[PDB]
Amino acid sequence: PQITLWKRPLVTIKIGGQLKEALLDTGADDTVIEEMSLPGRWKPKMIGGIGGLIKVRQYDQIIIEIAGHKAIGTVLVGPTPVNIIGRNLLTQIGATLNF
Amino acid sequence: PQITLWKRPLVTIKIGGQLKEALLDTGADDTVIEEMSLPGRWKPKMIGGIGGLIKVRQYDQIIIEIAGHKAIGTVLVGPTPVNIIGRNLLTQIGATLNF
Repeated sequence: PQITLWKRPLVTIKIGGQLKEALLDTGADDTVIEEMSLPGRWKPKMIGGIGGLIKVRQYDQIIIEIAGHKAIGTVLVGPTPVNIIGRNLLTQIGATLNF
Repeated sequence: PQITLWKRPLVTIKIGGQLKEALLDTGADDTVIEEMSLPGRWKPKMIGGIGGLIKVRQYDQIIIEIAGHKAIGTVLVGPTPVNIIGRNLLTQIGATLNF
């Protein structure tokens, strides 16, 4: 699609067979999704969050659909207030900033 | 321009007659720029930062050039580690996310 920025650029994603709302964030290097049911192995990581650090599970090679576009990449799963799609996955769907 | 996201989307901005590097961030509502010389009146605000809150000066009706495109809007000036161009100014230069 072509998304203007008058409102937050929120889209529907599909991950672990579940639909969620997520923010397309060009200022984020990585993707962080709220706690959820996923199968498979993961590695513990900590990242910055509101209030301080948060504990996440790093899942590699996750299939995610972002506004109907399928992508493979790493997803950090933990207690974030906003689902964030960062550049690691925006690059996989060919997303560009245009002006 | 059309900016891909393999690297951070850093561009040159011009503000208060000074060139700076800034991150184009669709996940940011507002624009935050490092401490600098500016003329004019301002209002004190606090926002979230790395480590905790930070103190900023809110300047309204600031002219800023973003990769050669001129925009008018509000800028928060304070001790940020990264200059961030948020949606308040991305909308003014007609920026879209495209995929």
